[PDB]
Amino acid sequence: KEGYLVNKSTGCKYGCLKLGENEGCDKECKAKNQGGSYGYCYAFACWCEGLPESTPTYPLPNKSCS
Repeated sequence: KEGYLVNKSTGCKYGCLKLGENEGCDKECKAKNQGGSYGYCYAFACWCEGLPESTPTYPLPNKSCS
């Protein structure tokens, strides 16, 4: 699936200045704990692709950052 990376501890999204092709969001997205396949900065936050069901995406059911 696609979505914003969420910090399992804060329930907050991962911020990112440089928009579009973002090497920083793509790394964090591919992380083994993430399992994603492709990430870029969108709306000033890290967006992801190819995430397995098991991995959570913003928001968090019991953890708010809003």
